[PDB]
Amino acid sequence: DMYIERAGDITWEKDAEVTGNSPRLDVALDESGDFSLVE
Amino acid sequence: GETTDGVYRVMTRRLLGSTQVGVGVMQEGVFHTMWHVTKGAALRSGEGRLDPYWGDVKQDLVSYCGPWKLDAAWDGLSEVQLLAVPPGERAKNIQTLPGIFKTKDGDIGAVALDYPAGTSGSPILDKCGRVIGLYGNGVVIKNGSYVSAITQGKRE
Ligand SMILES: COc1cc(COc2cncnc2)nc(N2CCNCC2)n1
Repeated sequence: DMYIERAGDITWEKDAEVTGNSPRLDVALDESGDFSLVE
Repeated sequence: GETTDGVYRVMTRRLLGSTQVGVGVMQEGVFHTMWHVTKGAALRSGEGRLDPYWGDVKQDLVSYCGPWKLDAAWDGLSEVQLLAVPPGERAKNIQTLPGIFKTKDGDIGAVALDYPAGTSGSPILDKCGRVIGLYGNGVVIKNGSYVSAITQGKRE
């Protein structure tokens, strides 16, 4: 049996930690909802 | 139960200890998460029970108590925040510029941020604070790093 606990409000936080790159990827999506790399 | 808008951990006791299998978003009294997190299973909130209302394994989405409510979209330009909610750790905003998933059916936003699996269902935000989709379905790239789609459902 799964259960939920509240973890915070949904808000934009000014001066949040800004990281991560921005890559363009070619992908397929199967019937099972699993994405895969099309190279 | 607690039906307050905001972001929630999804926990099980079926393993060792309490374990965070994923994350979700309560809005308009509907709970939104990813299908692989709950597998369609019912949820408990205090003594409250949440029953699944809509899901699609292919979109990897599921709503509880009502139809999918979150209709906001990435505009294609602006940065966004992953409101990440990792196992055993405090909700943390991470601002990022999404990349792109190019598919035979069209282009979706992608977010390159690597967090434990139990973070699946953490929401992604536009600057006005609206949820434009959920982090936690996507792909592992050359490097070994993980890239997630911005997965959004359709509102009726
Ligand atoms: C596409 O996003 C993910 C990530 C993960 C967990 O892998 C991670 C590895 N390293 C860091 N963080 C996470 N599982 C799933 N799924 C969903 C669909 N199959 C069932 C598990 N999706």
